[PDB]
Amino acid sequence: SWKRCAGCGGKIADRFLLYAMDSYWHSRCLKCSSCQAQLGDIGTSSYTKSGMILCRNDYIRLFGNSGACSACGQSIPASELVMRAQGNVYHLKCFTCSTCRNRLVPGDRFHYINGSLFCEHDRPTALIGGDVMVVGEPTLMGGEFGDEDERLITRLEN
Ligand SMILES: [Zn+2]
Ligand SMILES: [Zn+2]
Ligand SMILES: [Zn+2]
Ligand SMILES: [Zn+2]
Repeated sequence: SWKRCAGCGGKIADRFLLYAMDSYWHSRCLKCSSCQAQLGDIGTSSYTKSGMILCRNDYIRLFGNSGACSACGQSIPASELVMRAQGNVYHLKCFTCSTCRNRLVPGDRFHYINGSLFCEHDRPTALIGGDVMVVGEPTLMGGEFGDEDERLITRLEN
């Protein structure tokens, strides 16, 4: 007897199919609730939460830890890369020298005084803060997240 698809209720006669969430699927029937991507082709897993079945990217977007830019105040989505300094997060284009306005990039030396950033050549001696810091590589805003909602997809031959 063929298996029935959890997405459409039809018998699955296809040579290749999917298993995920304890169910069988026509690959075309296992789709992201948000973006309609065919989960079994785009990646190796789905996420279940709040009645939805999501791709990784939409799971991050909808449920990942968003932040806010200390410079401009505006929210940052979990998917965006950010610069970090002194426990704050910044949009890449917000991560600038307060004096000359140069954008700071990984490996740069810089100074931080009360939320103000200064490049190596604008050490704010009058304000001084004297600690030289090194700009780190950007990281994702949402950071690492657990896999509690992740459900791997298995590609099967019938
Ligand atoms: Zn189906
Ligand atoms: Zn999606
Ligand atoms: Zn910003
Ligand atoms: Zn500068």
